[PDB]
Amino acid sequence: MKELARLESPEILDQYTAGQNDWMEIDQSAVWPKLTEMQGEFCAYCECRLNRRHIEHFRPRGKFPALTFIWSNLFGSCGDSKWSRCGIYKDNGAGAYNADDLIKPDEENPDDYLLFLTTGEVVPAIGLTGRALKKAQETIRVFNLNGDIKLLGSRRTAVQAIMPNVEYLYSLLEEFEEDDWNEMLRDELEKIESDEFKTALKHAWTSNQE
Amino acid sequence: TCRDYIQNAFYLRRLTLKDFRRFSLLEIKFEEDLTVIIGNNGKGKTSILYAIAKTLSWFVANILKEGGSGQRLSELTDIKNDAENRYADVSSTFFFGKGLKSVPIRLSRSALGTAERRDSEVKPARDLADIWRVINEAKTINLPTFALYNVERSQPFNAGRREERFDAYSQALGGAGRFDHFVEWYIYLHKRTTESVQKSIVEKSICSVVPSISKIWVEMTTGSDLVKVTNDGHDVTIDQLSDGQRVFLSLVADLARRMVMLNPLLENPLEGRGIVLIDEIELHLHPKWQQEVILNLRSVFPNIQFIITTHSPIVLSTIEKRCIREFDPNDDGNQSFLDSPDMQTKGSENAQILEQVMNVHPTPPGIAESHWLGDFELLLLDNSGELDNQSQELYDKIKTHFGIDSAELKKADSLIRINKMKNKINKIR
Amino acid sequence: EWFETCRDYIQDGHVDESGTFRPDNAFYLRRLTLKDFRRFSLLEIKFEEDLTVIIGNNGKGKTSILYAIAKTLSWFVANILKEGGSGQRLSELTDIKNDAENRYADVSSTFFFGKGLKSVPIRLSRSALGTAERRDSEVKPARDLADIWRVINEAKTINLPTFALYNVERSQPFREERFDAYSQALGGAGRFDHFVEWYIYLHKRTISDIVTESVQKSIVEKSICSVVPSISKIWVEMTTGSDLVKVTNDGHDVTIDQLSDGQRVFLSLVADLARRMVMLNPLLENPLEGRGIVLIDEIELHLHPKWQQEVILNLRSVFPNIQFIITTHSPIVLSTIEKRCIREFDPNDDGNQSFLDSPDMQTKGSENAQILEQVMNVHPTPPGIAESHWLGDFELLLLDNSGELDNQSQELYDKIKTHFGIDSAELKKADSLIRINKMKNKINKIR
Ligand SMILES: Nc1ncnc2c1ncn2[C@@H]1O[C@H](COP(=O)(O)OP(=O)(O)OP(=O)(O)O)[C@@H](O)[C@H]1O
Repeated sequence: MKELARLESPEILDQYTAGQNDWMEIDQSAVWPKLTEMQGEFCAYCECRLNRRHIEHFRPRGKFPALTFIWSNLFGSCGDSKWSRCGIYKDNGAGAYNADDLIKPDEENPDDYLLFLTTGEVVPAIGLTGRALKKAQETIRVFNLNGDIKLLGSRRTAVQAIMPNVEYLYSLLEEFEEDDWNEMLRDELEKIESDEFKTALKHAWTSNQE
Repeated sequence: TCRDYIQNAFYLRRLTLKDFRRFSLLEIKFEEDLTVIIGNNGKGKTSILYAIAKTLSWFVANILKEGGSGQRLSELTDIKNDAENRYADVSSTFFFGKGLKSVPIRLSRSALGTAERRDSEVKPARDLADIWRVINEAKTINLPTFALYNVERSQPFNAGRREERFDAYSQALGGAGRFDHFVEWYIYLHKRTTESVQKSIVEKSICSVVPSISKIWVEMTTGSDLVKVTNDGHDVTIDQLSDGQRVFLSLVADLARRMVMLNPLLENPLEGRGIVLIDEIELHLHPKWQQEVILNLRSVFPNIQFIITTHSPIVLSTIEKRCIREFDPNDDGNQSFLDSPDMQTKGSENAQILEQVMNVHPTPPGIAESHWLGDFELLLLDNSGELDNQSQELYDKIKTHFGIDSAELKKADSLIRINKMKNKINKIR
Repeated sequence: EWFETCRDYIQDGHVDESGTFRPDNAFYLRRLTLKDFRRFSLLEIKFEEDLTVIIGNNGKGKTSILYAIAKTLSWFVANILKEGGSGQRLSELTDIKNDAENRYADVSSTFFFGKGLKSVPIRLSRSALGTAERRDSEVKPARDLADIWRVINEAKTINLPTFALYNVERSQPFREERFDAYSQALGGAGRFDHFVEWYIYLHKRTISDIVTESVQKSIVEKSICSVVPSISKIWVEMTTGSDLVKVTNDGHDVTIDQLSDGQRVFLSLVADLARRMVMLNPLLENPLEGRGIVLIDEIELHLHPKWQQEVILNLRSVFPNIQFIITTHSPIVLSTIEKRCIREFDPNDDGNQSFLDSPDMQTKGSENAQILEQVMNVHPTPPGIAESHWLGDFELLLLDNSGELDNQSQELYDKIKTHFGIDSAELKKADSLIRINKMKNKINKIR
């Protein structure tokens, strides 16, 4: 998952509207270039490399018509559907999710609502209450960020692979002036952008900025 | 008296075996809750459970019939072939409440042609069993539920001899349970419908302990009464269930039926006392079921002792290290004790338990690729923690074989990064 | 003319893989479709020329698949045993999926036999009891294949395919004709007591030291030595007054009664297969390089993990040309099998699947916990053991006080110390957590 800056909208979208046409009728290649421009060759939220190009609508097409064809909601995802986490699980395995409850990663920062433990789990951010706290669990349940044993085993296996990295970096703190150490941490957080589960490795090498 | 202080634990404490089936002298302590024996595939552990079953058979014989002479040892098999003693003793101590904290027993057998008739000393166990029988006859009292379950329970699948109390002890020991008797008894209960609550208890028992099964009933079709379950949402008969599913259902249902007849006065007849031996609790089970067998067993039978053998790390990962009893790989040098594992097992990694408790590496050594990652480590440390042609080739091999997200590749990347930072800081320092 | 063409078509001759003969015209099950077949409402499966392992969680039909494959191989077995012979049929009371409007079951397997005849689309079907219309079985091509085999064999000795089904019951407690190798082939095979009886018999037959019985015994003994952890096997009669079997289990020289029960079951299976394959491959330098289809339900039954981690290291190396269809519960055996040779079910499946696909994650050479975490969806730690969660809660406590120790976190650390021990890896983790969070707090304080 990474921030994206959307750019010039494809004209083909202006040619297709809900009721007049369906998503299937659109030429995917007519929209693929623009996508490649904003997210490069990396998946938007669920963060594969795009060896398997996949176009997704963040909001489901079924419940949310009209906005299906609009440029804003077209992103990348884990891969071509032709599983139990990331995108698919919301409509199949989840229950009666109420839309706005869930956290949408393109206006609100996920860190303000949930953090990543070194055990590979994800829990609501400390100090959350009320509806702010409600958004935290419900993003875990609907996206099944924990219940999917494949996800828990990959997030955990990723952080645990670099936990000694956090040990050696931090233990050298006193031996080097602050300006030099912060540079080491800067390179450390630079590479996790190009690795799976960046937020999981972000909260293991620093905090969520509570 | 409160039914003679019976209605106080009731369990086994110790088992000594002297010149009995390769056991020159072996004393085993047993936990009131759950003991698990490991190390052998079930040769010496079968001997241990067989000796415990022989001991329990006397309790059964005397609770059933007055003066009943339970199973005796055999002059032909249950005596170490090479023993200057020329007799075999199977001694065992029991603990039954605050009063009678030590009920001893010995089953002795001497070869033919020995001067003294080395004789079993079963008087105190017989006395306790006679107390059970007499106080039960005077007033109904819940009684122990002894059972045995060996690898023979993996077997394909009369109102007088199935519905009358004390039928719970029939073939209770000796191995495979009487699941056919349970089937007939359950059909009879369904025909009758106290029987209602018994039916409900058995239903909840095998619905909760068995993951796949979610319901059980019988269709009373005219001319053929069938027992049906809901396996994975499919309404099937018992003949349709898989080997592991039906084998475990038979084990749990036989046990539950025995406890329901033996414990009529409990609010939950599954919480009655007993000593259940189970060879290879993991039989026909998959890792996911292994990781919950003992939790479910202990949940549905709150107050009962389990002596169960096993060879699965997932099973041990759910049991405290105190409960485990390790046979040494060099048992040929007969040992007098079974020490618990040094490492804690409950709540631990299955991989760690497998590596240390059982001496089984996390990755097989027969596969060359299995060693690759480890080799890489050494190679990195050979070239001053820096890449060379060999380590680069090994990294490429790991990346190609295991994949790009491969845990092995991630750990290789971490190793190279750590070593490069080592060298960089060494230069800086 | 025609007969010689057929004989050359069956007696395939090609040996260039380091002396390992391979058939130019290989018989093997290429596909298998199940329709209303006891849970499976519709299910396709593909197979490999060498090995295919089906995994599941006790309710995902794995012995059903082997049962169906055996009930379709029974027709080949029957029609190689006398013309017009009948094969095994589907049950009309159990083997049809109970939830079906069709009320009939179909097993449309298909076999590839050589470059010329690339398809043998046989099909075995049965309708439910009470259905007026009755489904037939498209067995004719199976009859044609078995008939050509039998006829060419009668006119000239022919290496026949070796079909075997080693199901679970091969562990439950329970002569010179070639076709005796087909006896109980698809059920009741691989019993240990049968094996010891047969091979004391074979040792007695060649005791004088003057298909030869000696060749058969030597070949099966080599199979035992090469695909089992034990390294030697003999019969000791001419000592002790009885006939006992002796092995070299772990470098010892013991009796087979001292062997682990799982090792005994695997030994019986291996010996049975070797005997059958040396009976059905008379014209062959190494009879173990013969063709056929062998099914093994729960190949790791009663085997200690240390034995599971070596079972399949030698199945293919000693039986190159036979299609193995195995099912298993253990990941430890999977740590020796490629993902190419694995098919898995999906937990939370009502049975209306469409195909079983290989694991995306390479299982060969991988950690048993990782290939148990992803392939089989089993956590390295029991979710029911509260202790396993302790470390996780520890993190929360630290983060609840700006990553610094306090009363509650210290109490939980004491609990971890008391339970897991001082050399516990969980304790090393907890110490790392404490240090990291403490000096993270210290960075936050100084900036
Ligand atoms: N006629 C049927 N109708 C509906 N469902 C059925 C029918 N027959 C079997 N099933 C289902 O098949 C399941 C058993 O299939 P199977 O025994 O092959 O599972 P398995 O564990 O993989 O096999 P095994 O452990 O013996 O190797 C039953 O639990 C049941 O859910």
